This record gives sequence, C-alpha cells and structure tokens, in this order.
Amino acid sequence: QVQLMESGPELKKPGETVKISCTTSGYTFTDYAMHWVKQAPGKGLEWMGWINTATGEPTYAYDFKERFGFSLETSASTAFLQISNLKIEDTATYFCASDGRYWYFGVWGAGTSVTVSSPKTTPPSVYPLAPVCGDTTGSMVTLGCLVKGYFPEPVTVTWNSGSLSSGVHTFPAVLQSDLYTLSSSVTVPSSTWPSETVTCNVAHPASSTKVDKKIVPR
Amino acid sequence: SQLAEVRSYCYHASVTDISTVARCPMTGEAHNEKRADSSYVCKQGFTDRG
Repeated sequence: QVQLMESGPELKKPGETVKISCTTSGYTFTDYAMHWVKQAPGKGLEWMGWINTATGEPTYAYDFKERFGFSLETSASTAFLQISNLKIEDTATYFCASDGRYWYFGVWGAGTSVTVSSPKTTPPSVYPLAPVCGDTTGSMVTLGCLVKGYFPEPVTVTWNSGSLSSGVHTFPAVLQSDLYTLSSSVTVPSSTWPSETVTCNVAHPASSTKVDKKIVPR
Repeated sequence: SQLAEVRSYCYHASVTDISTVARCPMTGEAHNEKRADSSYVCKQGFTDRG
C-alpha cells in the first residue's frame, strides 16, 4: 500500500536549519518524484517544488530557491526536505507526494508542521472561571476554563476526567509572545452547578503538567 | 553644418554580475531568469557532471 509518512511536528527557532523527512512505502522510491507543497499560515497551499528522484534532482519553485533543498535516501525510501536559515514566517505545514507527473499524484504525504518561534517551554495558566448572574441563561450555567501561556502544543483539556463532553467546546490557541492561549467552556444545566463537581482537566504533556481546576460560585 | 547620427560602436566593455544556473544532464536547455533583460548577456553551455 502506498502511504507517505513524514517527520512529525518540529519545534524550531529563527536562524537554525532543518531537514524535513518524507518516508514512502508501497513502491520503489526512485521511481516517483516527490512533490513538495507548503501550506501557508493563512491556509494557502503554496507549492514548493518537485525533486527528480533518479538522478536525485531537486526542482525548486522560484520563491523557495536557495534557502530550501530537496535531498534523498534511496535504500530506505526516505525523501528529505532541507531548510537553511529558518524564519518565523515559515511556520506552516509541509507535504510530500508520490509523482504521477503531469497529473500530479494519487497519494498525499502525512504532513510536517514546522514551528519557528523563540519561546520557553511553559506550563499553561489554568483558571477556573466563575460565571456571574448574567452568565446563566435558559436553565443552563455555562462554565469555562482559561488555558493561558503554554508552550509547546498540544494540550488536552477535558472536564471531570472527560466524563462530561456535552457542552464542552475546546477552542484553538494563537500566538502571544510565542505562547499559546486557549479557553474551553463546558455547558451544563443550572441544576448541575454548583451542585455537581465540574473540573477542567488540562493535560500538557509537553510541559508535563496535568492541571485540575474546579469552578466555584461567587 | 548638420550631421545626423547613424549609429555607434562600443569598443571597450566590462563584465558585471556573472550568473550561471546549473542544471542536471538530460534536462535539455538551461534557462536563467536573466534572459528577460537585454542588458544581461546570456549563453547556453554545459557542465560535465559526476
């Protein structure tokens, strides 16, 4: 079976170098070129180029030239994407492909998310959020959990060990000083709080911090 | 009295901004982006490769 796996999420800093690996299976490696496609932070897919594999020849898209590279290893069927002088604007997801030439490809790579930032590994600030009188609308009391300033991704935010997923919305996090801030809100009826325990469980194995915070009434 | 300008001749020249785009064998023609401007003097060629 043809399945293209890549190096996983990579943590980088501006000014360094990286070689992004693409490991291929199900076919002879030198027989298919590797189409490299960058996904811009705005979710634009920007095509990096294809490497003639035989012959080991990279073909760059002009915008990607001279700070990027395509290198290969034939025996283990691993294609490599080399990047020099890392830049924060390069934070993105990268992809490889098994070449069907002028019709592109039938199989997409697993993807590689490069993160170029200059933070310190940090545990999140996990705050139980007490709803006020105006926060109780329509028989339900909405509760929330602020996850503030954690690096790196991901964080597992559950509620009462994940026992209640009903009204749980775990929102994405964006960059603040290269730190991530997200919030998660559980929606339970007003009869369940503060009658029943509601505790947001934030598991951040990257910083090795599992935080448990219960919301208390005011 | 009056003399029209027929043409001119540049006898003395100097080389500026040497640029050579290398490519692999069997790729046929090599194309440098400098062939757009007429100020750049471009020429084909080859490099024996190992």
